[PDB]
Amino acid sequence: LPPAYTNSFTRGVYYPDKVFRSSVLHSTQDLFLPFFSNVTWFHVIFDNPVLPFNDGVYFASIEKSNIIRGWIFGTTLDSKTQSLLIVNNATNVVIKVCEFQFCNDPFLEFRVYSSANNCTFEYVSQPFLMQGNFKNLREFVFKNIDGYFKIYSKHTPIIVREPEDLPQGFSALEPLVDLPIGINITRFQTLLALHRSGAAAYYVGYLQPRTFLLKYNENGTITDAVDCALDPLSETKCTLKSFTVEKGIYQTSNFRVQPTESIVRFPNITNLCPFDEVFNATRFAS
Amino acid sequence: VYAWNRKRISNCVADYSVLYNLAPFFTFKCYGVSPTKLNDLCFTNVYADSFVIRGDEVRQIAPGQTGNIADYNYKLPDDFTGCVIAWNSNKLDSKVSGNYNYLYRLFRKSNLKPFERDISTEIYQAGNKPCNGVAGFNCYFPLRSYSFRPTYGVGHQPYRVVVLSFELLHAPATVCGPKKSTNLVKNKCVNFNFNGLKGTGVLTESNKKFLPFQQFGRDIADTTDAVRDPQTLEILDITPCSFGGVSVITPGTNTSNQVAVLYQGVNCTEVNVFQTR
Amino acid sequence: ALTQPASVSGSPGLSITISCTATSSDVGAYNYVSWYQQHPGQAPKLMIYDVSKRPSGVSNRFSGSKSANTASLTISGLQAEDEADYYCSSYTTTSVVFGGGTKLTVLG
Amino acid sequence: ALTQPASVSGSPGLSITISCTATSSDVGAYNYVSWYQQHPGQAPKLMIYDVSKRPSGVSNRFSGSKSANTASLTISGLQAEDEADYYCSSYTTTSVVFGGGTKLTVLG
Amino acid sequence: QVTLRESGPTLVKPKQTLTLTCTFSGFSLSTPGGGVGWIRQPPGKALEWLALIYWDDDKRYSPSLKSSLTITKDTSKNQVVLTMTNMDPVDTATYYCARLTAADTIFDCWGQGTLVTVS
Repeated sequence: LPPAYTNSFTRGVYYPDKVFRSSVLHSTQDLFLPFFSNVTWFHVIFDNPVLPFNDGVYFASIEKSNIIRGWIFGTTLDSKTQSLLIVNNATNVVIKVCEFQFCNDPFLEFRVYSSANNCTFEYVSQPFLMQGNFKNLREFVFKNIDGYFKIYSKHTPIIVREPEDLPQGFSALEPLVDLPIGINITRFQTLLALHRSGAAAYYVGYLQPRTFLLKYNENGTITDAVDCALDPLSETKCTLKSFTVEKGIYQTSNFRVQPTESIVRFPNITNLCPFDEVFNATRFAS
Repeated sequence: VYAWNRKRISNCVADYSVLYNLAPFFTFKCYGVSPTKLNDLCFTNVYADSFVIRGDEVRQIAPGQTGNIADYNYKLPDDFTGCVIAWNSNKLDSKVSGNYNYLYRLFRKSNLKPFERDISTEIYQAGNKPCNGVAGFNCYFPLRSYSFRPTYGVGHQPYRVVVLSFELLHAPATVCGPKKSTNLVKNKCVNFNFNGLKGTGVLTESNKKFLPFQQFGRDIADTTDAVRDPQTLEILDITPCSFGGVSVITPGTNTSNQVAVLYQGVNCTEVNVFQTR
Repeated sequence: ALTQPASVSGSPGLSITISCTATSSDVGAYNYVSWYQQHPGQAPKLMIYDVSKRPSGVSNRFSGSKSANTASLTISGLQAEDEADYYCSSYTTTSVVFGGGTKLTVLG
Repeated sequence: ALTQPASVSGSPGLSITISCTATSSDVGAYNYVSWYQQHPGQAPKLMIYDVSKRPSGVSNRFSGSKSANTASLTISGLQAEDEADYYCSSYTTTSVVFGGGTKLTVLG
Repeated sequence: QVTLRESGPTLVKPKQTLTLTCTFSGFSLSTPGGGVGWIRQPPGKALEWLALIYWDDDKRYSPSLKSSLTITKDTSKNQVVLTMTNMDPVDTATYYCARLTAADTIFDCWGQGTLVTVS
C-alpha cells in the first residue's frame, strides 16, 4: 500500500473560540492545518493502518452512502488505556470511553470489541455525528486538548465529478460536542464499513502550531484566511492585519539562525568533593 | 488515599447551602474566593476529589505544606482557589481491630507533582542493592495500612476529606450557582449577570444573526457587545449606560454667580433645555 | 473492661446514680457510651446512648453524663416498674465491652 | 514509671497485645520505646525498638505502635517457644525506666 | 419496624455445635455501618458480647473465644446464623442478636430471647 499525497490549498480552518465576531480581522494562535501541506491519499477501494495522533488530525470522510461510519483512538490499544469509539450507525452515535483490547482489525454490531471493563464515561447523544455529479464531502477536525476533544464538523456537496481530491474552496467548521474525559492518545485507527457482500478515500492530516488571520463576514462566518507560514506575502498580510497590501517595502520579521549542536565543557578535575567531612563528621560543630 | 477518586460535574446548578445542614463540617477552610459568598458565583470546571486521612493530617490539605500525604500521596499546588471540606468519619470508617481498607503510600523516591495519582504499586528498591518481589531489611513495600480503631482520640480517627478544584478559567461557564431568575430588562441600565459574565449597561434587542454554537458576542475589542438569553435565545445587544462629561460655563465670579452645565454626550434625555451637536 | 455496682438501692421518689468506672480503660477518650435496661424475662432495650443526648421514646427521667472518665446514669423519680438490670457499653480496642451488671431494688 | 500486665494468656495461633501505660509519664513526648524478651534462664534480648521500625534478626510477627501515650506490642502467631517475660523501656527526665514485667502463658 | 427473631434447638447435647439463627426483617444488611451481633446473658449475671458481623463480610469475635465462635451472613434469605463448638454446661443462657446501626447507636434494637440450656 504505497501512501500518496495531496494538497490542502485553503481547507482545514475551524472556529478557534466560541465568540461571535462581525466585519473584523481577528488573529488567533492555536493548532491548525498549514496551507499547502502533504496529506495522505489512502484509498478505501482494503486499508486501515494505525496512523499517529501527535497533535490534531484532519480526517476526511469522503464516501457515498455509509462507507465511513466511525473512528477509534488510543495510545496502547492493548487493553491498557481507554479507547474512543465514534461509530456512526443508524440514529446512534453513542460514544464509549471504556478500556479493552478489541481486535487487530476493527471491521464493521458487537464485532468491534470482544470484552468490557469499568467504563468511566459514555455519551448518549441522540443526533448522529455524521445525483449526477454531486457527491458528499465532509471533514472532521480533532484535537487532543486536556479539556475536551474538540470535535468539529462541516458537510457540503461537491460540484463536479473530477477524480478524488480536495476541492478548491474555504469552509469553516463549528464545534458539535465536547467530551470532558481526559485520556492520552498517540495513534488513531479508522472504522470503515466492510459491506463486501474507486469507492471512498479518507484524507488524514496533522495540525501544527501556526498563526492565522481570520476574516469574519457580516453574518458571522469566516470567508477567507491567511496562514503566516507561507511565502512572505502571507507574513506581510499578517503583520498589517489586511488582505490587500499596498505597494511598498514592509518589515515583517527578523532573520536569525538557530543553533544545532550543544557544547558543555566543564573543567577536568576528576575529584569528588569531601562532603563526608561536613555531613558525616564525629564532632559536628558548636 | 493513593487512589483518590475524581468525579467532575458540569452543566448543573450547585447550591452549597445544602452542605451546611449536613453532618458537622468543622473543617470549612475555603482557601479561595469566599466561604460564605459562594452561591452567587458561577464556575466553569469544578473537579470534586475525595480521600480519607487521619485527624492530625487534615492541616496538610492546605495549598503548600510538608508531611507525608502532602508530598507523596496527594499534593495541592499553590494556586488552589477553592474549598476543603472534612468531617469526623469515625462512626462508619472505624471498626473493631482496625479497618485495613485504607492504604497510604509511605516510600516514594521523588516528591509528588501537582495533581498526580500514583495507582501503581511496585517494590520500592531504595538503591545500593538489586531487590525483587520480596521483603527484607533494606527492601520493603511502599504502601502501608491505616489502623482506624474507635479507641483513638482527636487526630488518629478517620476523616473523609472532599475538595472542589475550582478552575474558574476565562470561558463560558457551565456550573452556575443558585439565584432568583428575574425577568428581562427594557432600555434601561442594570447590573445583569448573564451566565457568569457580570456587566452593566442597556439591554436592548438587536438584529444580529448568532450561530447555534455561539453564546457570547464581542466587537473590535474585548467588550461583550451582545449576548443571547439563556432561556429565550434572543439576540439583544449590550450597550453601556449613558455617560459623558460635565462642563461649567462661568461668566466670572467677579461678575455673577450663575453657571451653565454642558452634559456633552447626552441627547437631553438621560440628564432651559437646548440640545446641541 | 467496665465495672458496675452490684446492688443499688433507692427509695421511691428519690434519685440514684450508677458508676461506669475505667478499670484499665483502653477505650481511650471514652466518647460513646450507651446504657441499656433488661427486665427479668424480656430483652434489653436501649434507654440512653450518647449521654449528651437521649433517644426517642424515653422520658426525661433518664439522663447521663461523664465528668472525666466515669459515666453515670441519673434516674430520677423511681417507680415500682423500674427494678431492672442496667449495663454501660463502649468500644474497646479489640471488642465491644458491655460492662458489669447493676440490679436496682426499690424498697418501700 | 511504666506499668505492664502481670499475666497475659494467648491461644496458639492468635494474637495478643501488651500495654505500656503512662502512670504519671514524666517521659514527655514518649518518642522512643523498646521492648525486650527474657526467657527463663537466659539474657534479655531486644525484640523491637522504635516501634515504627524493627531491628535485624526479628521476624515480622513482632510489631508495635503508640497511639497517644501507651505503647502496645502486637505479637501474632503465638508458638510454644514464646513464653517469656517482656519489658517496655523508655527514657525519663533523669534515668532510664524499664517498667514492670509481662508473662505470656500459651495454653493448649 | 425492625423485627429480630431467633430460632434453633433450645435443648442440645453437651459438647456439640449450636445452630442458633437470627432471622432479621425490616431492613437491609448492606447499609454502610450496619451489622448483626450476638450478646449472652447468663441467668443472674450481666451481658457479654460474643460476635459481630458487618456489611463487608467482616467477622469480628470476642478476643477470649475465637476457636469456636463462627458467624455467617445469609442476606440472600435474611437469616443470620451463629455456630459455636465445644459446648460446656456454663454457656446456658438467653442469647440475643441486636442490630448495630452505627457507632453512636450501639445495638439500639434487640431480639426477644432464646434460652439455650446446656446439660
